[PDB]
Amino acid sequence: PQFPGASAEFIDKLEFIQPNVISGIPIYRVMDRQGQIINPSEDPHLPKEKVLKLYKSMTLLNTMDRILYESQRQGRISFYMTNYGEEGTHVGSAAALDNTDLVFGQYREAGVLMYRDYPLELFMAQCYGNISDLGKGRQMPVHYGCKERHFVTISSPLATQIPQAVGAAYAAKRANANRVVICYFGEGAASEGDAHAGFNFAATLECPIIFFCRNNGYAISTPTSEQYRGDGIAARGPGYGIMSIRVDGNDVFAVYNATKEARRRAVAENQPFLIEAMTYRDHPISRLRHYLLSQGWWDEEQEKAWRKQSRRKVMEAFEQAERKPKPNPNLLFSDVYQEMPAQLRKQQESLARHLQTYGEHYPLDHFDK
Amino acid sequence: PQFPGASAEFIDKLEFIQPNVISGIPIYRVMDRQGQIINPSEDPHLPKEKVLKLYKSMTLLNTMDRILYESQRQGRISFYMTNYGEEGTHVGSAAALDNTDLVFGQYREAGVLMYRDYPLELFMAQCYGNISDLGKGRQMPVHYGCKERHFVTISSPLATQIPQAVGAAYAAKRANANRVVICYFGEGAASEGDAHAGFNFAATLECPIIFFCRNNGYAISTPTSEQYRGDGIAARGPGYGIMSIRVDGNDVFAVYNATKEARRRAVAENQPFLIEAMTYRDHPISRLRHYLLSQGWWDEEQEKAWRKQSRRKVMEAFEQAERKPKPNPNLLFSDVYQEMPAQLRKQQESLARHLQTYGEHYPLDHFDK
Amino acid sequence: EYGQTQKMNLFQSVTSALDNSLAKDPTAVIFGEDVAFGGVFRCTVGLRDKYGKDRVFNTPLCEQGIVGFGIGIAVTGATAIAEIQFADYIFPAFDQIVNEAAKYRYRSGDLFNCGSLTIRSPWGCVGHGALYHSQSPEAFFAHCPGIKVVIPRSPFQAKGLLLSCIEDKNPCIFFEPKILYRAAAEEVPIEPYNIPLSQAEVIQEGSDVTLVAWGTQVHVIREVASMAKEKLGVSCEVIDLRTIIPWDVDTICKSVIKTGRLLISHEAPLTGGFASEISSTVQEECFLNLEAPISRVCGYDTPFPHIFEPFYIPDKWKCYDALRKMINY
Amino acid sequence: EYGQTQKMNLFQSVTSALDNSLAKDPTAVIFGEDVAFGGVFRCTVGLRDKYGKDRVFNTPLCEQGIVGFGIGIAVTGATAIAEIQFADYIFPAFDQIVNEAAKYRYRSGDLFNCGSLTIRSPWGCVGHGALYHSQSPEAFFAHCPGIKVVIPRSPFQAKGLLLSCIEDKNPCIFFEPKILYRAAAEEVPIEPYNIPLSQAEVIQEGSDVTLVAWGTQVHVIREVASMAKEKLGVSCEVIDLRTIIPWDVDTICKSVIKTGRLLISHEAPLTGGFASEISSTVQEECFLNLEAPISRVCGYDTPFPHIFEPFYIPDKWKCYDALRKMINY
Ligand SMILES: Cc1ncc(C[n+]2csc(CCOP(=O)(O)OP(=O)(O)O)c2C)c(N)n1
Ligand SMILES: Cc1ncc(C[n+]2csc(CCOP(=O)(O)OP(=O)(O)O)c2C)c(N)n1
Ligand SMILES: [Cl-]
Ligand SMILES: [Cl-]
Ligand SMILES: [K+]
Ligand SMILES: [K+]
Ligand SMILES: [K+]
Ligand SMILES: [K+]
Ligand SMILES: [Mn+2]
Ligand SMILES: [Mn+2]
Repeated sequence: PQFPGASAEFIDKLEFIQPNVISGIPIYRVMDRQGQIINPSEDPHLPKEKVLKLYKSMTLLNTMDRILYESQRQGRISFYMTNYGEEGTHVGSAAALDNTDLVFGQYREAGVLMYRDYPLELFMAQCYGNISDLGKGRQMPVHYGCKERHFVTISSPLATQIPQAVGAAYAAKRANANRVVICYFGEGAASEGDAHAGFNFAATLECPIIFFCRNNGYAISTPTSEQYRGDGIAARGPGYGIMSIRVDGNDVFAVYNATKEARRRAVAENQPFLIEAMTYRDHPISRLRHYLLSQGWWDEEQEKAWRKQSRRKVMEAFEQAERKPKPNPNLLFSDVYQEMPAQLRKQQESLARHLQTYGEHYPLDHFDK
Repeated sequence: PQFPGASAEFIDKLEFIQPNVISGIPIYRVMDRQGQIINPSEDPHLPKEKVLKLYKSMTLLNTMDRILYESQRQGRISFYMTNYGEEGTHVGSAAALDNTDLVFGQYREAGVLMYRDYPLELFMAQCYGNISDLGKGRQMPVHYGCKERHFVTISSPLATQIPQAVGAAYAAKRANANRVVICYFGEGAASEGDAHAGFNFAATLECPIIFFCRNNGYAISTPTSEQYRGDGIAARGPGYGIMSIRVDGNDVFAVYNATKEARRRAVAENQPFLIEAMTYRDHPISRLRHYLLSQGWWDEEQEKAWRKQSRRKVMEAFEQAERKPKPNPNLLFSDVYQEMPAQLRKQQESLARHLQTYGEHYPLDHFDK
Repeated sequence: EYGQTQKMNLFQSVTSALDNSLAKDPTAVIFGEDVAFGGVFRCTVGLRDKYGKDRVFNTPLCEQGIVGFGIGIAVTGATAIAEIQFADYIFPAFDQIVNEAAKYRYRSGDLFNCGSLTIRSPWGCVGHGALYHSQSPEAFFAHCPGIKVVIPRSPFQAKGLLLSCIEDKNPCIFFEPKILYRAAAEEVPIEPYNIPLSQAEVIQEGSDVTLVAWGTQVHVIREVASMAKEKLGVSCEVIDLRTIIPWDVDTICKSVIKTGRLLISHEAPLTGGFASEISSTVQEECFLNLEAPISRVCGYDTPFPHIFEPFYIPDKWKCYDALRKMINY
Repeated sequence: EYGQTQKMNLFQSVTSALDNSLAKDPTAVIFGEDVAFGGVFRCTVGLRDKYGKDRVFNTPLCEQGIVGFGIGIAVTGATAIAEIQFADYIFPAFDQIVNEAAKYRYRSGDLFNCGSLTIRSPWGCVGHGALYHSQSPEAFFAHCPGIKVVIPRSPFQAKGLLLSCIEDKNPCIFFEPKILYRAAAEEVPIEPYNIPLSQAEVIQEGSDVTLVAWGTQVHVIREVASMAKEKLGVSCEVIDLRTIIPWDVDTICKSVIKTGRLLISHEAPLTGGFASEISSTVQEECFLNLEAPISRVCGYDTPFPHIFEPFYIPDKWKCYDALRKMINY
């Protein structure tokens, strides 16, 4: 054949290509449910200090989740999304990145910030919309962002960050300084048109990007049987020319290994990689705790002491976040554009005049002045 | 593994899945470039009358293309898109459909209408926007549609018809009357978000639809190397759980066989099929002419006579289309909604008043009154 | 008036409209994200069990797909009732709504249409929805000939307007004010009834000023009327616009000819908001009757904030203050 | 004034702006459908050869992708100049423009932004473009705080406004009137220069009536002014708005305070068109000066037709007739 669109032989018999969904792309695992290394050649032999950091980051996230989830049930904060089941995918992948690699994500990625030492005060400040929030209290809770830790502010519309992350990776390639971009999304979000845009652009424009899909079998009430009919998200990658792998998201070491290798090759080759990590909507924290015990790197006393210390640190941040004022109401008008248009300043002045007269009817009490 | 998102074994070694692009999905062919059947078990043994209809439909389309392309060069019509290289994909696939199967397409699908006996007068009427146009002269040329022949009016935005065709197929499934939908698009249009929407919805909602992608290696100036990096469009189908095949679009019999089988199985099974037909931006008409000659079903005299007859029929329709008036200018206001809102009628009355006073400045001359 | 009623909140009234539709129209189907288990705001509870999984079903998470798919169902003549989970997430479908659905009938010379499509979607602020749970996108759609945009103010209004949208032979967007879903109930007829599209409702007659709004904001202006009567002795005519396009120009102009003053209010931002269309039209038709400039009391020209919501919304005090100034002009 | 000039048509002026940008800003890249060979309207001819395939390159055929990708480039601080091949095909990107680009800076508290994004796209009618080659989508974007929307009337204006958009620290949509691409040339400085955003231009002073338009429609109103002077002895002040948002309220209001009459014209449909925003604002600020109702002479509320275009557009006779009536009010 001489067709520019594809490289292929002729065939003289009619045969449809059948998807292999029953025995799909296999699930990479490094340690079993008892925390035992299955294949010694795959063990990353991470040092004790690093592995303890993985463990303490996951558990501290879980401690914070418990407390803020209760806070939401009481109406103290307006909204919350937990990280349960996703602690391993996020802490294991973050540990495989360079500190300056740029992260795009959505609602399940707080562990990446936790691994990057994002202060508990600032997670709290965003959920309370208080004066310490660098986001100025403008977005709903858990819409985190940090310029200093290269974690692009989350937005609620699903999958919009996917083609954006590809553009930032293209820009990085041109800047030539050995940086990758990672982009997280769920298997529901992968149904969006913007996923097809980002996967294809990353391949044709040769971008150093890791796409990290978390597949937990559900998008709200929708099981994956109603979400797609191919072999999950990993089987889509090769159709776009993207190197792809599936991993056990309850295994921090399998997540770490795949992310480390994808990062190495993405940067060297300027080509995208897709990791689909399977999780549940057999927990990553339990599995890693079993591993620590086998190495002699943890025990019940240390576990007790860290449970106590971590609860104390979260409660200290929590109480302080609740007692801080909210930002000045003037801040509802800045940053719409970089400058403030004169007509927008006129609207700001109109609010200031309004509050002078009718202020008793507004909660001016816990807003900064 | 126990993950709801995929059915797969564990693997204990890190291995990325590599796309096979160098030896892609093979290209199904029934007859060679000399019109010879390659594998007798694949020959559809279509009767003489039907095969002559395929040939005469392709050539009549080509005759019309030549004339209307010249008409466009002269500014007699405002725009034209030819069917060169696409005559076989369209006439071969149309012949494999039932007459009532619903067709969605875009700019290369006039052969489907030609095979369905769409009058030359009506192709012309649409390109001239004259009084005979059932589209009332409102769309640019080659934006054909026919309710009587189940060919949904074309629209200029690429790929929008793809998820629509899936919705019409779902509705057909519920109506239970053994009908398929076919949806045509180019390999450029397949990059749109709406392609990812339609392929996925058709699989998860189990719709009796044939997706027919024409891959000619280019979308305007863009070669496929800049369009995608996987193994064309056919390799995408299995990722969505869609049965997929690639065919030689210069071979009407390979197109026909694949379309016939996809239709049979789509209707029986309520499942989508994807056909990617490879074409050039070794011609379908030449190849079929060679076949006719081998059967003793055509010769030079018949070829000459049909060239003459077909030119005469196209020129008769052409001259009549040019001499018809355009529709009444009032028709610019109807069908915006089914009824005309009173405010819209007010705008119609304002135009009528305007033309009463300033009519000398408008081409009222070749518009119906 | 309409047979037996029962108390229903706005989500229950939407379920009642949908139930009535599926019962009387065998073609009708309902689909979108998470509709099968009853929806994230409970609007489809019980409908799958009652009518079947082929008629009430979940789609993949893809708004451009949801609208495209709905248009295709409607092209065959079947009634297609699509859900978009929040109006904030309608934008991925903007091309399918504006370039396709709105233009389908016109561009085909009426050979094809998608008149049997309705797109329903939660709308408007909710106290803490911030940028993407709060939006009021009706002015974006108002500039698109060929669609209708309809917004109810209460459970009774919602069921009659939604049944009208489902039955109307044109693609309709029906925006459900989400802050009302579990607000107060009212009596709603159990059997089907219709409220006409493109028809405003004068809910209180008045002589000094006309107030226009839609959705939850109707209740704000109703309270503003009460404040103006008590504090200023000013008589307000309160109008619910109900249909954004095609809108009821005549009812609004008749009111303003009588009162000589108009205040329009909406949650959506001022600039390019639908108040600008009403104001410009009323000025054109009622110029010589205008005692004062037409006032627009709208959201600010910012995205919709989280912590600042109480300061952002065009509340009763903002409306009242503007009204006081207009009365004094 | 601005150094050496040469005659340029509007497409050539766009190439000049782009060339100047790439020469002085090493971060800048240009991308979209078919831009590498020079573009379907020749606006990028020669730029790939001059600046490199990594800087002027084709994307896949996916508008939502083009805008998303551009936003990501801009998040890193690099200048991203995206093309959308016709403004009619901007709608697939509406969610990325409205929910993402416009809100990027606000929602992050200025931790991130995409200020270095410009989206350029051919715009406006062209004689035979029908529904999908003709559209003027500016009113859809006008209702979105956080983007700027800019439309030039000529080659000189296009290069200075486009350079301003590329350099402005906010995401900009620049609409190029395609019917002007190969229309008359004028002298255009070869070196970079800027024309300010959010600034209207009074191109002819007048005393009796203010006329406002943008794009090709500026030329229509310029001719209307000439017709009104000759046929009616009426003196028209002709204003090119240039930036749709944020718009220059002050220049328009100053003019209307002087003249007491305003006629606004645009190709886009009347209902929800940007004339409604200008009219409502001017009415609010210039109420006591208004001698006559503000007139809007716009496209009809239909999709944009093929064969009927001569009857659809708000041409000089439609504008003149409206003006005659307003002068006589
Ligand atoms: C465009 C858009 N549509 C719908 C939603 C509503 N929504 C918020 S989360 C969610 C499910 C997402 O599922 P998935 O991507 O699988 O992530 P998971 O919640 O399982 O981690 C939905 C539909 C949204 N935020 N954006
Ligand atoms: C949404 C949208 N974007 C861009 C265009 C402009 N356009 C008209 S045809 C075309 C190329 C289409 O290529 P392909 O789908 O491969 O079909 P082919 O022309 O090769 O048959 C483009 C970009 C369009 N019509 N719609
Ligand atoms: Cl959400
Ligand atoms: Cl086109
Ligand atoms: K997002
Ligand atoms: K189309
Ligand atoms: K309807
Ligand atoms: K900019
Ligand atoms: Mn999920
Ligand atoms: Mn092509």
